[PDB]
Amino acid sequence: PSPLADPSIVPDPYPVYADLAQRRPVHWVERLNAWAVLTYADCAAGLKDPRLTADRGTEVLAAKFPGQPLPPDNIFHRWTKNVVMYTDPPLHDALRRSVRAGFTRAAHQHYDQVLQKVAHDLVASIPAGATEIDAVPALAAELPVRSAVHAFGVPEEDLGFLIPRVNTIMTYFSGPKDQPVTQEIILEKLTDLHTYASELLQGMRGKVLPDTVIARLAAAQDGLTETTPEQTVHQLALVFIALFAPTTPGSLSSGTLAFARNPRQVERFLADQACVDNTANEVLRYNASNQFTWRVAAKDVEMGGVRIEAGQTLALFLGSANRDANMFERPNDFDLDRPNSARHLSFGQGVHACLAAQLISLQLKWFYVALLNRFPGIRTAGEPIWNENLEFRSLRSLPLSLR
Ligand code: HEM
Ligand SMILES: N[C@@H](Cc1c[nH]c2ccccc12)C(=O)O
Repeated sequence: PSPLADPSIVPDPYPVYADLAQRRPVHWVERLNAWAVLTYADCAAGLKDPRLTADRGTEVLAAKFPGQPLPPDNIFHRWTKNVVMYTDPPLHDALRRSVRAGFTRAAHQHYDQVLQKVAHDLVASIPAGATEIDAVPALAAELPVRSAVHAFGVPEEDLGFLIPRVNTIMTYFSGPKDQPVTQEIILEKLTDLHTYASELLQGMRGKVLPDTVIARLAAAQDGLTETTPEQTVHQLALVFIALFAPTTPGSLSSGTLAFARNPRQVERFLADQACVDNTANEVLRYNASNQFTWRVAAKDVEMGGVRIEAGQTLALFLGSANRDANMFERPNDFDLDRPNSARHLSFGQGVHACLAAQLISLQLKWFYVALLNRFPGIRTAGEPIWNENLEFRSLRSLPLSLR
């Protein structure tokens, strides 16, 4: 029976992952209804294997809410089948092209400057007399909200509608434990996000700041030719879920803990620009916020000495891959000088590689620039406490002393 279903692994899964990567690199996890895949080689290839489909909403819903299927007209199915995350090419590619305007090279030039300033302002807001802070609420949870506002364009006045709704939806992704919120309530909130997205574009909600992702997407709508207005609304709902997910806070807080525990890495960061430039990637490698991602077998595949049959579900453990010593020597070292940190799988790989990958790497870079030049002496001031979630793993508390 799999140690991956043991909630006690969440604060430090890596010794278990390393053991299983060696002995049981692909094996069954009954509480996921899926094959766990633990090695870098199998995860990286699996993400790019056309025999594995992204079309998995039915299967994953069956794993998480067995006995509660939904018909094709249901919001869950209409949403999953019309967003990039859960579609294969060709539809995937039409959907991804439809959001290009938010993510161009020129847009990222602008986002670079915004995120520099936003991170600057955050860190500069910490009062002079502060030696102690809980870096989760104060920083890790805060920066992504400020980025949502200033870079993505989510109206600040609408955050009270969005943040609790995305928190509720995200309980879908609670890993191999009981679902804390009923399916019925998740679907209500998913529906609410579609109503909000549609109304936002119509000008019935808040005011979207100019030159942000959402402003650029709004302006692109008249010229779209291969996708529908419903499809924009589905895609915006996915964007809000991703923007307010614990992914970005987890990356920020786990990287902050890494620096706090590895002061010589602070020294490296402050000495060498190449170590700044590698910070986002080494932070993302060190702890994947999304520790596993789902796939379904569209055809039979053989992985890790196991024949997986068409129709079976797979859990690709990105978090284990990232610490596989066969790819990353001394994988438990947080090392800014590591030469291949960019090879991490925290954003996935291939067709579905994170749409926001550069946005988030900018956010991380600028955060650590601001934080570590202000407070190079960061250290722990108590025990970091993790959320009870393997699937989207993040710190709930990170007590620090800043000097
Ligand atoms: C540190 C923060 C983040 C992490 C760790 C993360 C991670 C990931 C991962 C692992 C995937 C691929 C999943 C798979 O193929 O199974 C992905 C895809 C995606 N990400 Fe993110 N991401 C984050 C932030 C964001 C944000 C803020 C957005 C808002 C736009 C976003 C939008 C997306 C989209 C739309 C996809 C799907 C791309 C496609 O299917 O072509 N991500 N991300
Ligand atoms: N791992 C998710 C996809 C995903 C990646 N990043 C996310 C952020 C928020 C919600 C879901 C996602 C899945 O298999 O379904």
